[PDB]
Amino acid sequence: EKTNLEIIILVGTAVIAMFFWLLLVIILRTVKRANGG
Amino acid sequence: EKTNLEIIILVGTAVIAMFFWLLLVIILRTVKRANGG
Repeated sequence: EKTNLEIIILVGTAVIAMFFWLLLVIILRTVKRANGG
Repeated sequence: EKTNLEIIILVGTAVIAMFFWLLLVIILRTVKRANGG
């Protein structure tokens, strides 16, 4: 159903968003570490 | 309403997801460029 899908999607979108956030931090971390020396 | 929200959220989540994707690529691009020399 439409609703059932709306909820399901949100769950999948929420998890994916959390990952990108964490992954993005780690990436910027290693990159910022090299900039220093 | 619930539905109205479900749709709205999706739109916002879709856009944010597209950004992270592109931004992630650019980041890995500059990082991969340095790895080479």
